[PDB]
Amino acid sequence: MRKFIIVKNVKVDGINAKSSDITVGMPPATTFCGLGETMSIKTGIVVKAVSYGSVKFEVRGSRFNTSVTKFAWQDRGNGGKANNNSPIQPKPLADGVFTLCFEVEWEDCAEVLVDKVTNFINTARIAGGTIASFNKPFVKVAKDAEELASVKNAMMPCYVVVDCGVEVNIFEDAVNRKLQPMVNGYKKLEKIVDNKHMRDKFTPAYLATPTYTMIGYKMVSNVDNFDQALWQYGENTKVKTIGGIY
Amino acid sequence: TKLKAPAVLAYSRKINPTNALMFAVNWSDRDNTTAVMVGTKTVAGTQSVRGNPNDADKGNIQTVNFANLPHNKNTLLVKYNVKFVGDVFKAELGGGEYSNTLQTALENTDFGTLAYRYVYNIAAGRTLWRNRVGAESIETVITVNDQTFTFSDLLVNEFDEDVDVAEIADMVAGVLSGEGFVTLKVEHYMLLGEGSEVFPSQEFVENSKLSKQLFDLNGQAAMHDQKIGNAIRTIDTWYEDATTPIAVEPYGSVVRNGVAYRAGNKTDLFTLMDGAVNGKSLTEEDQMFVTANLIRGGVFGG
Amino acid sequence: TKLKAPAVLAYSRKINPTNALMFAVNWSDRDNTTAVMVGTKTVAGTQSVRGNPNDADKGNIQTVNFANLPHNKNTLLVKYNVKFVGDVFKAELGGGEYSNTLQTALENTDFGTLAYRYVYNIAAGRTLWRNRVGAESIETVITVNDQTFTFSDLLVNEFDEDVDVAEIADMVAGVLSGEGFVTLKVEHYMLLGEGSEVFPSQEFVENSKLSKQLFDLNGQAAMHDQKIGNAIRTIDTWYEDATTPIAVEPYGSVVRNGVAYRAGNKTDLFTLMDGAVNGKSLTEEDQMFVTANLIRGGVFGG
Amino acid sequence: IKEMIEDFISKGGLIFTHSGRYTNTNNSCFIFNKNDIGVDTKVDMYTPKSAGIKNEEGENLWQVLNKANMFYRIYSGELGEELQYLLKSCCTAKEDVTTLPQIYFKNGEGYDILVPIGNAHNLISGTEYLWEHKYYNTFTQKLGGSNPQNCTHACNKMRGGFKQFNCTPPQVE
DNA sequence: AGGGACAAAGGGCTTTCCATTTATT
Repeated sequence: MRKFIIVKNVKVDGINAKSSDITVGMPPATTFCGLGETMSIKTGIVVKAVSYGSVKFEVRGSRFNTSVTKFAWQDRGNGGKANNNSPIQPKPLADGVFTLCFEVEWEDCAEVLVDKVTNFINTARIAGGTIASFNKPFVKVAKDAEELASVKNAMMPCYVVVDCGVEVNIFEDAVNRKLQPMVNGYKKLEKIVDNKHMRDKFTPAYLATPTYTMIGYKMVSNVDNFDQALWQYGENTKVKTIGGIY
Repeated sequence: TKLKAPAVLAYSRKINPTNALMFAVNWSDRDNTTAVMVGTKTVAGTQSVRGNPNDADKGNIQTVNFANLPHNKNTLLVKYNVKFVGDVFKAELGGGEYSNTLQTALENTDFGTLAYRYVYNIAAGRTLWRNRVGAESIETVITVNDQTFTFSDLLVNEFDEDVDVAEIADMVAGVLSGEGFVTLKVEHYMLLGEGSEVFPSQEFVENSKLSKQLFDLNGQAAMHDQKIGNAIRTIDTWYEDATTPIAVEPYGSVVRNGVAYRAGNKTDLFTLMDGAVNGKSLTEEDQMFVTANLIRGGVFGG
Repeated sequence: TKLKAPAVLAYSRKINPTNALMFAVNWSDRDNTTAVMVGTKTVAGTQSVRGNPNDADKGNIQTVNFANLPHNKNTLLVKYNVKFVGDVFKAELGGGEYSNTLQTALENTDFGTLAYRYVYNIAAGRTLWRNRVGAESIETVITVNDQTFTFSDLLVNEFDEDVDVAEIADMVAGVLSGEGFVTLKVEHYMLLGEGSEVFPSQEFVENSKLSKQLFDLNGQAAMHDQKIGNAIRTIDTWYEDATTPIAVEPYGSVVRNGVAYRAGNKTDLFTLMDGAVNGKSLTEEDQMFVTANLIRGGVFGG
Repeated sequence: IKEMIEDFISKGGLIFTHSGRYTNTNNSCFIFNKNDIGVDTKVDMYTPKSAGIKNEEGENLWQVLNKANMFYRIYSGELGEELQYLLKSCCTAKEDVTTLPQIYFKNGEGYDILVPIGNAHNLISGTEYLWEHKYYNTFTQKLGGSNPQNCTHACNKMRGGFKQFNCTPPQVE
């Protein structure tokens, strides 16, 4: 029996929006499925799926030009040049209010699960941001598709992300079908042989490149089956929808 | 010993502020929290730039943004949160032994002074910078762990002792020494006048329409969070020929003025952090400076 | 010797006026304030250009804005507030080596002569610029820190000597010679006549359906705040062949006449500022010219 | 074009289709892929200080090598082995990990630390396609700073900046 | 037993190369 926990109106401030070199905007789904794995390591709750909405989102800067963050001198041997500003490398920022929904199995009491979620939300960061204000989570139980509608409509103000699939490539599909991409996995290229600069020293390392797909932002109360609004790992270094391609 | 630094060290940010908001209220009734929206005006002036005296008879048309208080209210309200997170000695990258021999050599510092100055920068209203200048009477309200405090007037420049700040400082220093977090919600009330000008943060943008752009969330004026985090880290009074407190930087650099104070005389971070590892005993102030840099965080390349 | 100015220098405003408001009251009843709202009318006159004499028979149609006093009231009321901020020598952008050695050369200037004229431009009624023409009697009321002063008739082109302007100038010069701020509240009453025309500030618009758009705050006729501040600093009578006062500006240029009075004859700000740093002795009358430019603000960088 | 090929190989002279100089300038990590080169795949090239040589028209090696699919024409070997061997000796691997993001990923019963790097074909194809096909929801961003002569020849030749997709979602009123 | 030589690793300063094609709402 599956259980759901829903956090509403999570204010995140200072999200670095550069998901890839050609996409600047919402953070992709891989961030939100990495967040569930982070919760599984830190707390102990096993999470197999994650859905997410977007109440508000705004990339700071003007319309066609994003703003640049200032840089400070943070390197050994930069004493001579320290009085002058800095070299500047690109990274944009964005501000938004999100809604999160997990899919856990707990098989225990429901009055300690909310406390275990709340002990984690005060610590973690949503894509390098700062969590300012969030509502208290609540536990939802669904059995079949008729009882699943409850957990779907629970989070009413929302804009969930559903899969759409690629026809030939992202450029022609974006021009013709009017869709905007999202990275949903990475393809590895060459193994790093010297692991004295990694942060694990034991895990094998690979150089990788992003691989894209196309998405659609949809009203959550206008989705037939809720399983097309979920995301999970599984495939070769890739994430995918539970309910297939919408 | 004779051990050298790794290529990259990385420490997270232990002091997390949020972006503040701006409201217009009254000194009597502080409940009508009306938002302060950002407008757009066009202004006709003269050029008057250095040199180019040939073009000193023409005018230049400039489009800017502005944010003023309405003529019915005379009080500015600033709201934000500040979170202090402990465990300041755990490394993110390049840990090894370099971090352990520094942790065991910096476990006898003075966290009380650092916590007191970190709270007193919030308490004195140093996070305002143009909003503080011109205001008649400021009033700060701090809500930490269902114990509400209120301050009246402090001196920004000098760290004067008082019994109100010491309780919150002792609460913060217990978090920064052990493990855990503490969040405090800060509100600032400023008495300016009917129809005065408030000052949000200005963008580093290349827009072709506006000469000046202000930061806003859904139209309402606001300040950047990384802008606000600079005032908390203004505790550095231990550099050579110290006159005014500066921000905590590894080289002690103020690029706005164009000078670097701490760098160039074997007093910066990358000399003291090697001397502390290699057995040399430090003074009470440059033991605090390194720890203040760790609380600030950052990466450190080779 | 011969130190160059830094590439980034910036000076903030030291005089902060607010955007004025217009009301309609009677002359013998100073409390029945009503708003002067802005309306729109359509006019059907003829057209005439210094070209196209062939089209001197087609009446063009224009859509303009207007604002007038009602027919039961005959006195226009203008309300605003002026703030004077001290510490006029501290640079925002740019550090020392230049501003610090300019402060020690501009230390002994005559702040009384500047602070007399800055208040005399408010007391005489130069801050109106079109409502002054065609007025039987003007009356200005200035309120500062629970003290009220009333001025009836003052010459505008001549800086006369009296006993009540000097009571405010000694307060303003104390702020401008030190630190702090002071607030003046100014109300102007002019007796124009019933049904007369009032003159707000126009607005810069791009290809609007209106041929003339006036400034408005919630539908009430107002004046621009940077238009108010231009009348205050019209104190400059020290250029070559001086006849009438002009605004304080680094080239002394007015865009209406199309001429720069101070530029082109080694008399402008940037030539005078560089000479005073290097050790040359300034004249007793242009020391107040350079000091008035730091109160105005701007960009002085290479 | 042998007189320009030997001049480029007398310099540093690397040819890649996947690098990390598009993320951080201080990277110097270059990857050439064998399974991705096709009939329209455009590659990039790096030398110190972006030093080049003209061909009495105003074109360097990068402007020649991308026009009319010349890189595949030397690469497939239809211009002989005189230039194909020199082209194959040009594109080598250069592996660096500093100043790059390192994230974990969940593989089958274990984790995998991996480093995302940039794609050279995607940037150039994206800018040169969206402009001609009139797509006006983009971010124009130039990289390299005041001296773009430090990252790539493609940085230097087109200073107008690459185009990035806007991915701002709609919001609840 | 200890200054002096033998040669390295950081570090300031000084070059150095180097060029597009702007609409969008």
